[PDB]
Amino acid sequence: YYRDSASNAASKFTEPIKDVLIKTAPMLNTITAQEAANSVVAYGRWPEYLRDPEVAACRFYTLDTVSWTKESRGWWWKLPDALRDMGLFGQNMYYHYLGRSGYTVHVQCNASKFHQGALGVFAVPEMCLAGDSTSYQNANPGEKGGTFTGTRFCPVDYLLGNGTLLGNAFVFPHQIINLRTNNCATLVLPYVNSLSIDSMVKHNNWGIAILPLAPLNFASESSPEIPITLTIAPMCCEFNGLRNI
Amino acid sequence: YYRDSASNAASKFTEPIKDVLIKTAPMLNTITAQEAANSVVAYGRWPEYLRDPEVAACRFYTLDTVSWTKESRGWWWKLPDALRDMGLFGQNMYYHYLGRSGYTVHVQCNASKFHQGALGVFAVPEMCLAGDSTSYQNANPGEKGGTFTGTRFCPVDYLLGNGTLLGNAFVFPHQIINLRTNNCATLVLPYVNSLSIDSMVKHNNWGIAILPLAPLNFASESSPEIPITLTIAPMCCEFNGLRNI
Amino acid sequence: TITAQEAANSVVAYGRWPEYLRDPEVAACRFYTLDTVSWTKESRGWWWKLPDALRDMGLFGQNMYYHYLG
Amino acid sequence: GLPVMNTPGSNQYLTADNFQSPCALPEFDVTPPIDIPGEVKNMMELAEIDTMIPFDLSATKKNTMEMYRVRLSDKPHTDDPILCLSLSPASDPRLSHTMLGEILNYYTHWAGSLKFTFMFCGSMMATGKLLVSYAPPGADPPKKRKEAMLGTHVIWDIGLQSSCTMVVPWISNTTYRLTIDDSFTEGGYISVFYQTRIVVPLSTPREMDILGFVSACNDFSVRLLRDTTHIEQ
Amino acid sequence: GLPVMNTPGSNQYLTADNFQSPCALPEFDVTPPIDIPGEVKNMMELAEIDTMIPFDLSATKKNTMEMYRVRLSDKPHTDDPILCLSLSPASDPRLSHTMLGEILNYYTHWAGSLKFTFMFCGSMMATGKLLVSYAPPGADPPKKRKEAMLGTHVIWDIGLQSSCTMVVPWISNTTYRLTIDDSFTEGGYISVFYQTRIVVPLSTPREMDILGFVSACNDFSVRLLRDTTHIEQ
Amino acid sequence: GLPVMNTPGSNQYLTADNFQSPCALPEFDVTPPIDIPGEVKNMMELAEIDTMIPFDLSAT
Amino acid sequence: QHRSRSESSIESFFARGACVTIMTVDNPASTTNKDKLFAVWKITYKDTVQLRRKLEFFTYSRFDMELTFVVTANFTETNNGHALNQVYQIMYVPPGAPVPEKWDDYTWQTSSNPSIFYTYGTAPARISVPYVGISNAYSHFYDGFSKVPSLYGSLNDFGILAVRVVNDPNPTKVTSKIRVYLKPKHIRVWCPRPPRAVAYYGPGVDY
Amino acid sequence: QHRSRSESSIESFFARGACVTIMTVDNPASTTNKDKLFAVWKITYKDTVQLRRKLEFFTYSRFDMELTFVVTANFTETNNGHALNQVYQIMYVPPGAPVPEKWDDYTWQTSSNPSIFYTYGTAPARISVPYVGISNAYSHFYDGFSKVPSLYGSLNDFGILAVRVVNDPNPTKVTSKIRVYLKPKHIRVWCPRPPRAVAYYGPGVDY
Repeated sequence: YYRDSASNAASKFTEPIKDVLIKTAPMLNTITAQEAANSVVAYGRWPEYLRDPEVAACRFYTLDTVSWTKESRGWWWKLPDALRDMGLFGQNMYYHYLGRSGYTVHVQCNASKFHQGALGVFAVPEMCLAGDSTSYQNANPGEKGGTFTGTRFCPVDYLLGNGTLLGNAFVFPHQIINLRTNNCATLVLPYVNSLSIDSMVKHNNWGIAILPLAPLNFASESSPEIPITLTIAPMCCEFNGLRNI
Repeated sequence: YYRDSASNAASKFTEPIKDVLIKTAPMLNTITAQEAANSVVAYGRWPEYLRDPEVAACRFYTLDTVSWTKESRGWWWKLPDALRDMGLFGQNMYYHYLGRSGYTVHVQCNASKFHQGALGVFAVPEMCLAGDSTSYQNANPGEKGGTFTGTRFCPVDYLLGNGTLLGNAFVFPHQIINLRTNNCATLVLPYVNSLSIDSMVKHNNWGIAILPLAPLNFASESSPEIPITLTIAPMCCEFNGLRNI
Repeated sequence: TITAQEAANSVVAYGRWPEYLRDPEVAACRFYTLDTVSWTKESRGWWWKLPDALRDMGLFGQNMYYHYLG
Repeated sequence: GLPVMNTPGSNQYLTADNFQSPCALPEFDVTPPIDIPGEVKNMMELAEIDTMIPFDLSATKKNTMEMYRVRLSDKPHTDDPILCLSLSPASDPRLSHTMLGEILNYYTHWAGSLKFTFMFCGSMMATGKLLVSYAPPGADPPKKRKEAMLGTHVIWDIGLQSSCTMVVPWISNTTYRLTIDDSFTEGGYISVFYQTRIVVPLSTPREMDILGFVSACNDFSVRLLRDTTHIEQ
Repeated sequence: GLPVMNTPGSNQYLTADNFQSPCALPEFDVTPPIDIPGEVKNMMELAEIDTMIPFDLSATKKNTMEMYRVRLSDKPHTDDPILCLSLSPASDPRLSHTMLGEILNYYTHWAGSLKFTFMFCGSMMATGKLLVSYAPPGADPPKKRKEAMLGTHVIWDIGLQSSCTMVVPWISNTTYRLTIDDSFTEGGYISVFYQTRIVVPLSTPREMDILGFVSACNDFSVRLLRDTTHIEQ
Repeated sequence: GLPVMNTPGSNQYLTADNFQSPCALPEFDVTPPIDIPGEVKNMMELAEIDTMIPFDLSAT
Repeated sequence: QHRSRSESSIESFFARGACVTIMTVDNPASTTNKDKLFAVWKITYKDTVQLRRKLEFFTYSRFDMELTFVVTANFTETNNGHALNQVYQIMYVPPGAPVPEKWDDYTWQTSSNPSIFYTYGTAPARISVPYVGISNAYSHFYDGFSKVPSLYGSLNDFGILAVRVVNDPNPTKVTSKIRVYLKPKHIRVWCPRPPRAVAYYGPGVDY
Repeated sequence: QHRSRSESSIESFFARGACVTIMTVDNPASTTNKDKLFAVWKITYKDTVQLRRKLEFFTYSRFDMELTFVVTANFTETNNGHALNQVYQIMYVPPGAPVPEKWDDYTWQTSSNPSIFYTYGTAPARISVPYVGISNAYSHFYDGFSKVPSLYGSLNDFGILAVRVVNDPNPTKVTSKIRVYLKPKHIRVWCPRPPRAVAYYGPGVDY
């Protein structure tokens, strides 16, 4: 009746493994090898260029390690904010109007056979946090990251900082590091945003949260606190609107 | 106009004999022979397995006989309740969550040529009875059965215990035993229920009623009371949800 | 399926495999895990009798007690 | 848009109309039906079921087990019928409470044949003969066995047959007849007479019973549905 | 023009109707959609996501991190289960706050299988055995390890497997079951028992933790949408 | 005649609707159009015309 | 054969619309502040003699419902003050949902309950409900108990109908009555039984 | 498989009409010359608990709107003087345009704003608005700021609804209420999130 169509009478979600869909792309080689085939590809989508690109930024950026003690509650970082001062990727970030990229995050924990515990790594898209009241200073802590807390700006661990229970948090892309089975995790995050490209300096695409599901314990006289290391590699980057300097 | 279809502008009843439809199934052999071909198949349906099974329970279970005197008013039993203590069929009944089966009921009366009278056997589906006021103790008398009464829990004979006249009772699957013509009756009851399978311990599929249409009389000095015997054989049984013990 | 890949390092007594009586329950085919026993620094040994040890284990015991031969 | 004109009979509710209506619970999946055994597709299939005729609605033997039996005793008879039954399926008190009567009580016009069956529940050693006679419409009932013998009748031999069947055909000027009518006083009768006495060999009891059943044949029909049930006080 | 008649049900607003309506902003071009990665096309796709079961809703360990852990200590046991969980996905306080519970809370009828997973977060040098048993509907929960051994169970060996999976099938007389019901007190149970003690090699801590996750299989379904959320005071 | 049901949104005037209407002067012949030179078919064709930018809106 | 059996069919024997209930509501005066009345009625056939007695011929049944509403109103006092046109909300609560308990309440807000808004003086309102049940057929007679050593004969659940007047109080009290006409559709029945006599019937199979 | 997943679909889960607002207007007495009231309401889903909570399961969304209006009226005093039929103007102001500030004003003249003229006592008025937005989808959660060293979590703009009574004042004051029923259509969602509890919710992601 009417030509305008406003009224006409009317496996890929559960953190797919790399080998399932894309196995011909072990180009990651060289911070780890043979663990790239047990990685999770978020939403079963591989980062890709904008269809109908720097080389230095392809490298890995190993942030500082953090100490998992018998008291820690959790840690979190923001992407791309966490890489706002890492060499040429940060340079490009600050001297362009628009930019886009995916990420590859590798988390590692150095532990002996006499340590026990479990960690969960979650990749929240548009991770709007909240404390217990925000400013630009709180939502962007930099590579230093921030720390959750139990019962400054420190969200609540069991609510994930946004009012939703921690147990349900497994809807987000996630992985589990159980010290007695494996001690490495890998997430391949594609570009997620309502716009096809956006200003990096104002908008954080992703947030990364690490929470201890089972506390740390160890045999007597061992190391009382173990280190956790993050390694982030941008993928398929591209920027437009280059300014001077 | 509308896709949802809630609004689109819009011989087998009279107790068929076995030979009519299914004659190639005289597998009943061995409590009686040559009377299996004059049996009635309720609603013209043969019991069958659940399409897209015990062996011991296949046997016949001969309940106690009951005495038809010159004063009796009637007797009734419930299926499967009547077989709640008969060996392995009862064992399976009590140690499963769900179960289904049909039945074959054989009624016999031992009488001489100088006795006269007539009995009617009726197979009521969902035989909800009522007295003259029920509890679980009344509706389930066991293999002992219950007795109707004329003008405890004892329904009214001429109303069949449910308020409907006895004469109309012939709508139900039925048979007539006239002592001067024959003294045996056989009913093949299929499984009737709104659900495809149900808990046997709580729900009685069938009820069997025996009522004297014409009282008993005999020549002087004969036996003043004759015996009536029931023999029940489950058919195409099957149970699910096996518990321990 | 109580163990796998250890079935190939088992011993067959007298090199004879159990067999039916030539010229059969299904429930009794299951495994029956008796209670565990504690090996301390003082124990001397333990012993059981077959089929007596299974005289109260479900349907195998039922069949044992309600038949003349087995 | 499209020119239209509203005819008489619009914005009215007729309780006998057949129009599509809007569904209230769309996007809902219904429990599929299963193959339950005994399916009834027409209410005439229920009228073709034989049911016992209450022969004694007398207050003495009313609403009990004695009202379905007809007793044959040893006392001498007076050439009067054992039982005489009118053929008003919905206007005879002894025939309106059967299944046929209760299906006819929901309609106004009926038409078809009937079938009666009588069953003898006496001893195996008894012998005798009975005369079952049918008097057509417009004829008053017979009163002596000779009168009934000259009509349409069958001799039922108690001794070699236990049940006797009699089919009453369909006779009427019109294609249909009213279930409830007055002044008709016709439709015929079915009567049972003592053609012969009943003989027994020994101390065998000399009192027998007979039962009756009524049914509709495969050419019966009803129409003009009428319901009058009400519990008002 | 054309004669027409107005049926009942005209000039009424039914909040569940599906009719074409006039557009308010014609001649307007909408921003085309882009290929955003994670697209959800059915709400059952969200029920198939494993989420941790809060095992300790006790006021002490309520709304914290301790309520998701089950502790295995070194103290002697009394042959009672480590944990026993009912199978009411929308009627058990410890199972209604999961993603499955919150999707079931928006409907009335549910039907399908479930799957539970248990994860052991102890040392790599520990060894032992646990017994995971499933009690079907209509059977009260087992209370001793021998009773559970005679049912349907699996022996999970802590020492060569870190996670144990158990699939609960679909059993019911009806094709669907009510999410919220009372007096049912059935659906079965899942219990965990100490088949064997836990052995450690050295000063290794003797206190372990285990976590649990619940999910719905690919044959789950719901129907008869019902919403009762209200902030009224 | 034909059964019909009246949906919501009837006997209302929406100022953005596109419905056929009854002509008031039928059987009337209109003056045919002629081929005047400069025909505009879209308002963007007018935005593609260079126009001078006022650089000094100072009150002076 | 020039006689047909098409008037004794199940559809012909059952599919006929009859009044099942009369629900009273009112809009009170704006001076006196007494609560505005609203009507609630659970769908059940055990109050109409004719439909029930025609259903007890059988034991298992299936059918959809077609509901029509006939609304009438009247002033309840001799006052010159008048009222404007009135709109009625007629809410259908499916089987298993909460029932309203006050005239203003979240139950007249839930997106789950479908409602009809009917303006006085127009064609009667109509809807159709499908076969809503957890078993494969309704059961008029049920030889069973809920709990074994509990109710003897299951009861069928069809829904609930609630009705109120959307308009806020006028200065004149006006009372309204809605008559509900039900029509079974696409009906099937199984396993015939003898019919009962007219003895006021009963709540169960009791007599 | 005789069971379908077609009732948990996104369209089935969301596309249901629910009342979002009640807007009050009135036509005052011609004796007292107080200003005629008019109603203004900005389209937003952050006042209906149910719709919002069902939307927060996800982060990005797209859908069209279907709006229906149910109008009721009443006299507000016991006077024998009466009124004629009333016509209501219901103006939709798209996102980005000025909002009316007085009952008589050029905003109820602009050819840009589409209006509906609805005569009391007829079928409810209805319209459909398409997906109006500058991005390729609505965003319920936005981790960003407008200005960098500013609001933390973008807000969605849908339009405005204004309502008045075209009729000039009668000698009788009559008050009217319009209930707006909204129905999302052709909806798509992305990137599921855990749901929040019923803690009155909140204005943002704050708790």
